Amino acid sequence: RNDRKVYVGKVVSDKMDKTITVLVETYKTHKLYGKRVKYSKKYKTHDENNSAKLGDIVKIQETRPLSATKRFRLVEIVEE
Amino acid sequence: TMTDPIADMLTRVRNANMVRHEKLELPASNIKKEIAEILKSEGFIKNVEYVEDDKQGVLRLFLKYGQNDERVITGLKRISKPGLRVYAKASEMPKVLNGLGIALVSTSEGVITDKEARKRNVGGEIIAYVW
Amino acid sequence: PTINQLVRKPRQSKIKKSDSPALNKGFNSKKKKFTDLNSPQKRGVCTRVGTMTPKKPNSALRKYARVRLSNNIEINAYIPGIGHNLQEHSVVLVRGGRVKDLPGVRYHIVRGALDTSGVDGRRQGRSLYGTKKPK
Amino acid sequence: ARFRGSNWKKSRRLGISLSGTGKELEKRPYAPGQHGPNQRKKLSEYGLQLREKQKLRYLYGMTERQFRNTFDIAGKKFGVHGENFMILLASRLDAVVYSLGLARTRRQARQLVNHGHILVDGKRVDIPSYSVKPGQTISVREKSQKLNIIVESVEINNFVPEYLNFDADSLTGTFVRLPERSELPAEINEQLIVEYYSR
Amino acid sequence: FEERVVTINRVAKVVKGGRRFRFTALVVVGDKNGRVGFGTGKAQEVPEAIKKAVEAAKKDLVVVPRVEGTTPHTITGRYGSGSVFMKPAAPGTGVIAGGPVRAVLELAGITDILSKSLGSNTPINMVRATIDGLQNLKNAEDVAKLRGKTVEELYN
RNA sequence: CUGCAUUAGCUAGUUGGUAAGGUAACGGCUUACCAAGGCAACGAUGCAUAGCCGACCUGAGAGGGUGAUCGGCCACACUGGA
RNA sequence: GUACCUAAUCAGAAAGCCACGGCUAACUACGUGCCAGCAGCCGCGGUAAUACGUAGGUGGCAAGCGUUAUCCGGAAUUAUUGGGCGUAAAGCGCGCGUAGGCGGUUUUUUAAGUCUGAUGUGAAAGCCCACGGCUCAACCGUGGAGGGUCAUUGGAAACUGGA
RNA sequence: GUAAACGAUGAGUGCUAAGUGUUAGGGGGCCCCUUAGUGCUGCAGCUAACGCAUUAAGCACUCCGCCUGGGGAGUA
RNA sequence: GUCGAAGGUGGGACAAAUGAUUGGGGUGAAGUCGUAACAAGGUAGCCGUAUCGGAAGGUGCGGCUGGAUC
Ligand SMILES: [Mg+2]
Ligand SMILES: [Mg+2]
Ligand SMILES: [Mg+2]
Ligand SMILES: [Mg+2]
Ligand SMILES: [Mg+2]
Ligand SMILES: [Mg+2]
Repeated sequence: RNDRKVYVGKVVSDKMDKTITVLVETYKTHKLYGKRVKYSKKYKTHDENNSAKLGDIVKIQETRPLSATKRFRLVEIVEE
Repeated sequence: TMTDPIADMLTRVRNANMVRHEKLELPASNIKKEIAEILKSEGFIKNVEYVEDDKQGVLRLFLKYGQNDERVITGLKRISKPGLRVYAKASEMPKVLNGLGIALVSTSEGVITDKEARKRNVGGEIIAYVW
Repeated sequence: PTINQLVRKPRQSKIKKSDSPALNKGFNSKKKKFTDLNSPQKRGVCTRVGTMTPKKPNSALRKYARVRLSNNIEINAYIPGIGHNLQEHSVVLVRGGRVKDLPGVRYHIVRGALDTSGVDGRRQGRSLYGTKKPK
Repeated sequence: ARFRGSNWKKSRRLGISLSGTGKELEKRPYAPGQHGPNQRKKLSEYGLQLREKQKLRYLYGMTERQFRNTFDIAGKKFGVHGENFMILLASRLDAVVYSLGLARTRRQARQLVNHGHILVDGKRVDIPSYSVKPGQTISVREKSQKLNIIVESVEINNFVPEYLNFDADSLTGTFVRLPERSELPAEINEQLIVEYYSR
Repeated sequence: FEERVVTINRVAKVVKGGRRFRFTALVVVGDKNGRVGFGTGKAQEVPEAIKKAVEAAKKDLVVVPRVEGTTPHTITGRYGSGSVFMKPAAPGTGVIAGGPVRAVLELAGITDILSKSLGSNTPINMVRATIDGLQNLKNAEDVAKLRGKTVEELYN
């Protein structure tokens, strides 16, 4: 029933075995001056088969803790 | 280089109004044409013509002066800018000069005035103030 | 500045200094250190008592005391009113408020508190000088 | 009352007969004090605002704190701030009793209500600050129905405002509706008081 | 026409021996029905300075559009470094203004308004800024005529 | 959701994997082996300060300041470990 | 045996604090004489001081009134709202350039920003509005209203962003 | 690696009366028009004033650098 | 037997207080020496740099007008 958060982002490093780090980009607004400013957050997600490669735009979903800092799992590779 | 054609058009109008010129030729664009048509409909300018020439096209505005040569356009102010963009909700639409002026707005229902935005209950990017 | 400049380096307000620094500091004897506590008055002991000549254009012999406060800070405190019964080792209460004429005197001694006696013969604005109602 | 000073000196200061008779201003319409006579100085705007505020306050025999609180609540009421403040001042039990005429003086009415000779809707009210509202009735205590002071005051057929309906036979008044500015004294410029409390 | 003396100032011109002192009077004149003006007068004595200032003010008057005792819309009058922001209020608000601005507004007859002097507080430039704002005020009927429409069309 | 760059490098169980143990529970939580990863000018690391919040004071507002009483959450019980 | 109610006696027990040169409401006399002293700032005091001390009078408050300390305001004096940089403080001595910021005209498309609904939630108490109860008020209770940069979900496509 | 390194005036872009000199060009009949500089005078507008004014200090938009009373001190 | 608080030893880091003596800074008077700047300030001044001199300053080189009578 209840679904879990899903994010789409580019892969910025895959040197780890079966792990890819996904860079999700957002635009937070300055609380006083109101301007839109870029915000990048790197997500450590599980890559079981090493299918994802550095550069491709992938989709990840939140899971239970899988490692010290891995909390997400790769769902599909939207683009490459 | 050029960074805000809407601001350039408003400043052309302001300078021509100051010098009490009659007409005004500026490079054309769809947003500029809609702004000019709104100005004509509201009564701040006398007329608008479009010249579909080569390149970009041209907008030819004809300004309106009241009796005693009084200027109908008191002032134009760019509100949303490339360096900082301003949007407003329907319930937060501003009243220019307590209602005596118009705020040109860009909405999902076309670029309209603040009166129309409030009536249709929509918001959008507040392009400019004209009073 | 541009909005981008303000986002990159936001505006910074001027910092305000207190006019009575010695009242804003306590002393913890066990840890032998100072602490930041705001007090309206502090007790002290008159290390010295005497008179000072005001800066020009004024001329007078203004009565003052060098006082070591409970927080171990040594300050100069003006003695208000006509006549005082203070000498070295007198225990006095000190409040804020500088005397413009006296350069280094930034505090006042409360009258009618601890050792300091009320002004004798004062009848108008007595509370400011610690004098009981004569009746 | 709480203020027990020379009401004549206060009237002379403020240039108004707080009692309404005019006795204070008849002979010496100038200010009290050594410099009272031969006074010719001109008041600043702040002085004028202060004088207007003090006129209203001493007219209604209130203290500064309660006066300010009443001004605040009047400002919180819908309408014109000054007019609302004046009508609320009128709606006080002291003012209502004085207007009904159960006493000749505002201070006398205050002392009567303070000592409890009055009843609102048939119940005792000792607090002159009590705020009456339309549809209420002001009566007199049975043990005090035949007091010399009250009967003497009722004898003098004083004018009864339109917002009050009084029957002297029963010593019973009714607060019909809220007053209006015309009914309220015109010697007060409420705008000056509003500006005073603005600054 | 009611008249109020805003400020009286003792100015001095230096001469070979001593100084020459003169009195300058700044005065505001208004009928309290939408007409207000200001003037300055110089004389050796304040009564004559005031009289000259009153004459100048009566010579120079401006018409202040109003709406039930308040201005048609908010305006910021500017002159030199003077700057006065003025905003319509509701009945019973009072005139929330300080210094010469209050004199100008009261003599123009405005009884309910909010204002703030944002610039120089020198009385003459304060008055000039206030007068500039009042001159630049606009009224619904006149703006409708200028734009070739009706009041109802103007408000939609 | 805080100040400092007159703090620019930090990290080696550290980052990931395989296996095992362990716990109510996932997980470097721990331990062996394989690789060299991981964080950081979008401010890491370091230093200084601080219980957090509902709220409270102030201001026309935007904001600025505060975190008594009362309620929620966290932490602690002479200091440290079990 | 507290509140409260009933009956009797007496104006009799129950007023002080600061200020009065401008700001800032309130001025005269005497004493002192750049001394004694005052002072928030400008300053006041050297012999006729509304500024010192006392007196009378006056002003503001009142069971409080003043002083001190601290915060916000006034301060547009860090300026988003809402300031500036020729001479008042402020354009790097000047290039080449990375990141970032921003970006010319038209069409199609997307719906991240933007706009508009629904649903959940944003405890209670508190601020605000209304009502009700203590003789009134503070206070107490009830019902509203508001508070998100919140989350899911359906719609719009001018503008910014992607194709 | 600093100068009163100055126009004590950051860069880019567009718009807003005119008169007149000069440098390098271009087009049309000694004259007219025009592009890019370099000077002087001068409206509107701006400025506290002085002044600026199509080579803005005017009207606007983008980015950068810089200021927040004097001294201590461009010092420790 | 593993882990393990406290403790011990060692070389570093950081912070605060204090220290013979010493450097310039401010303040205070009616002190001493000169007179550098403001007028053509009596050698126009000022900016950077070098050097010299009790001191202000002088001189050299370049720069500015925020100087220049006739
Ligand atoms: Mg702590
Ligand atoms: Mg400068
Ligand atoms: Mg330069
Ligand atoms: Mg010389
Ligand atoms: Mg010389
Ligand atoms: Mg030499």
